[PDB]
Amino acid sequence: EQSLRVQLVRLAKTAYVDVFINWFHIKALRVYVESVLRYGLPPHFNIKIIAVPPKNLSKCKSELIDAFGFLGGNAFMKDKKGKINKQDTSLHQYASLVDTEYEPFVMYIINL
Amino acid sequence: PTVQSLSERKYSDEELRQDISNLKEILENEYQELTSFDEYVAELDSKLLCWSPPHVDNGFWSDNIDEFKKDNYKIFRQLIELLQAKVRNGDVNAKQEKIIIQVALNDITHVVELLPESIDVLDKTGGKADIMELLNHSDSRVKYEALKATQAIIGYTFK
Amino acid sequence: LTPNQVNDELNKMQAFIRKEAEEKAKEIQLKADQEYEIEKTNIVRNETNNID
Amino acid sequence: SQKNGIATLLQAEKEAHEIVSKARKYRQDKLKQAKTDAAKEIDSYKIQKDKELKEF
Amino acid sequence: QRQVIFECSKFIEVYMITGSIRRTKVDILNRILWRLLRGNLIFQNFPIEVEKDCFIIFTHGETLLKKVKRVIDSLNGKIVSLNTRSSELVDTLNRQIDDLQRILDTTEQTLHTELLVIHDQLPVWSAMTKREKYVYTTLNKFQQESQGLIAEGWVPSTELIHLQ
Amino acid sequence: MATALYTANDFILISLPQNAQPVTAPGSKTDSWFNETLIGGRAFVSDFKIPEFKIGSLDTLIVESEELSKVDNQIGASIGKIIEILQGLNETSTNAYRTLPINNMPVPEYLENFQWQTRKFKLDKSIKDLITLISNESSQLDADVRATYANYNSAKTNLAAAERKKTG
Repeated sequence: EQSLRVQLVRLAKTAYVDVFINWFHIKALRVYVESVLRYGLPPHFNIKIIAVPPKNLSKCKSELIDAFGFLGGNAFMKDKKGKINKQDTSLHQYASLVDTEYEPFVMYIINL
Repeated sequence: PTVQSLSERKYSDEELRQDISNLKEILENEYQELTSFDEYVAELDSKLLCWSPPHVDNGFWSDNIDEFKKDNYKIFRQLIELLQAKVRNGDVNAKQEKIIIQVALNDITHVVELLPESIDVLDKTGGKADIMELLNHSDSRVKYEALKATQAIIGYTFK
Repeated sequence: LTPNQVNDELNKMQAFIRKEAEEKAKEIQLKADQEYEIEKTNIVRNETNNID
Repeated sequence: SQKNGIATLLQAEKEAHEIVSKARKYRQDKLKQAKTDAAKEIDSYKIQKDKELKEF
Repeated sequence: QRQVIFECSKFIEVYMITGSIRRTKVDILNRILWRLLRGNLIFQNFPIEVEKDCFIIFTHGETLLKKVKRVIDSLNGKIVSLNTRSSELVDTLNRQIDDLQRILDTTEQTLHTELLVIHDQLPVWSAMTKREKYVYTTLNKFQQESQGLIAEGWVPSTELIHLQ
Repeated sequence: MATALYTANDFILISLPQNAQPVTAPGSKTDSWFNETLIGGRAFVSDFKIPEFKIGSLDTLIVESEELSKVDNQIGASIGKIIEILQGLNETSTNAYRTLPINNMPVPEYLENFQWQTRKFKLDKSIKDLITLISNESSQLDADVRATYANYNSAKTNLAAAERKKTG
């Protein structure tokens, strides 16, 4: 048990950092891939990662949705503060799997 | 048909029953047990056509389709040619010519419903138009057969 | 949406179709230059053996 | 501008196909060229092998 | 199929898929295609006037075009690809609508000819069977002992001499 | 959040055209808007522009998005398991194992120099295989931590059982 215990705490810790870098890889690549696929020209994108001080995430997301959402579509920008999530039948769906409402502009939210 | 009906409604005396059963067997056996290809070729050639027990069966056609091919279903094509000929020459609704039409039309439905390639043959020969006229040509059995002849064609063109 | 919005997306459509095809077409012609040299060396080595 | 736009989109798709086909046309030609540009190296070796024979 | 051409030439006159669908499945097809293609579509619908509906998709791109069709053909949507003209298929399709409507007018005339000899005869054919089945149901209630049926049952005493 | 951060912050990753503009308060440069306007100027904005990837076709692009989505949940899952195993062991800190600075370097700061990290991932490679490598790595790590814990839980049962045999 003792031998397993040292090995396990160390392994989890090393694993942690690695799994974290890989997660951030996927998200960065997933925003680039999405951006080219929906927008098209211009080839290069202006990408930023904005750190929100704690518990102001909602109000932040709303100020972005209202600012940039217009590019996606005139009717496709609705006011939302907090992640709206739908999963009821095929009349309401929200996910990258299937959707019938989403973010009008390309946005992923990262929380630890 | 008369014998078959009788078989259900038998008469008390045994001997009567024996005669009903023995006669029933010869008539039925005799027609089916002759080759399918033989019967079809024999009727079309002589130009005298009539429905018969194995001449109206689905199976008769199923076996005989492949055999027809010699110059793109040449025998079937001759039949469509016969249906076409009868209507134009000598008019229609003359006793002889009217018997043939109903039979010719029964034969063509089964073949068409069976193979989708038959659709080209109606169009090339020009049988497809002749059928549309036959709906309009008098007598209940004639318009009945024409409607069946048309519905089989339609199904493969447009589903 | 509005016809205008749907036309901005239309313009995007023919943009995509064209760009992935130029990208495809560069790879397609680059395999064709590797293939020219290689086929040319292979014809020659075979033949000099016959002449030998 | 609805059917004027569709026709541009339509043209866009032909231009894309032509771009792809052009690269395929290149390879086809390059296959004939490989035989052409190999035919010149071969017949220069053939007359050299005869030269050193005419010596023997 | 005529209406989804009439309502999709009009949409162009005002990578796309045109077809028919039942009206109760339009919203679920919209939601499934929106969850499959993340955005990336312009989905319309125009009611064909069972009730049905048309749809235009505009699958902006590739590599899912054979997968949108597995959504449409699963819930019984019939795509109508034209690829030639919206005025040349309409003639070849109206040359079949009337040609098949005349076969309707032939076979339904034959149907109403056949029903004339039957509608005035069904009270005889029905009333034969309603009492013939009633005869055999009662003949099942008898004995069949020694090549002769034994009918045991009740009769009032006033009607004994009437039976005898 | 207020306990699932202790030196981190929460992040929104967005991408816009370099032609995007805000309509919250017009006339402003996108870069200026993020700093000045977005929640009272408290917003810490960092660069995250990653270079091009090869892209083979239009069809294949679609298939890429599918992979990115599933794997990303799978990796999120895998972090959920690892953190659950540390708590289980009774490793809890006020600044680790429930936040954990990436490599003992604050989290906002790590993202600021995350400009496509290279650990065996190359910016001139094909996109598809890289997606697979990242997902393979994590999966193997996930099996390792899980497998070792299983043996830990089993081993504890032998000690417990045995303690009653020696006195109980």
